[PDB]
Amino acid sequence: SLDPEIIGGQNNFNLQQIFQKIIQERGPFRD
Amino acid sequence: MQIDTLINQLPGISTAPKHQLEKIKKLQNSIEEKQLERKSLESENEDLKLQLAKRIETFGRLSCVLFQ
Amino acid sequence: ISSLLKQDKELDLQIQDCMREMTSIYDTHLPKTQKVNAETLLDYGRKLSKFSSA
Amino acid sequence: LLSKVPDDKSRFEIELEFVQMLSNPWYLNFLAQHKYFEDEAFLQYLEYMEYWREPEYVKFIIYPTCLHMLTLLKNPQFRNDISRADLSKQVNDEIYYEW
Repeated sequence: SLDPEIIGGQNNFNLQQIFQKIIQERGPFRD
Repeated sequence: MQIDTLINQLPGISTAPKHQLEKIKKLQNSIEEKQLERKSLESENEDLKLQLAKRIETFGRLSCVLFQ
Repeated sequence: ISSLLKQDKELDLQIQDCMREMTSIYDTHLPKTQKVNAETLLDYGRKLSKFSSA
Repeated sequence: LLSKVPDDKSRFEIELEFVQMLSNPWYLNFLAQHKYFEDEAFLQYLEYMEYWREPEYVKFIIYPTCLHMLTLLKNPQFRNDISRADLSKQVNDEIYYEW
């Protein structure tokens, strides 16, 4: 039949992007 | 000749998938319960990590100030 | 003075080592930036098999 | 404001094929040259293309790239650089190598 199987791309193998995101989400860093 | 020898290399298998399917279901259940165990022990892990991290932070600021 | 300076350097290295080991044990990681039914999976993969293959 | 003239079945055949087009990088480059990315309607239609990631629907899509391509195109600076020919060749070459 059809049973749900759980697999999460375990075969396949950054803070600058984090910074840019937070920069757009709360504007300046200082606050 | 190569095709022949490869045909010999060929292992006979049941066209029926019941044995394989059952194996499959066993593995899925198995990884499910192992994943639950991992989750419990992982929450306890991160809590522990927070605790030790606080003690660390106390140490660092205290040490710096006192020696300097 | 030279002996006593050597003593200070050694003590500095001892505090080094202790902080190093605490921070190693607490490995610091950044935070991390559906289930599947096998039938629809297998059919999709076999479709894709001709097209991702040379 | 011309009255819409669409077909039901036909536009999901078509939207499938359009997603496929999005897989092609050269089509993205031409698309950018034609300044289709200037139109907001286009970008809303892109989000409408998000329906194609759903399992029953994605089960139909042939070229996986498009999906990736779509997430790539959500950055506008990327749109102006797929206007560029150099980057276009970079993208094509990147697939060609994965392939």
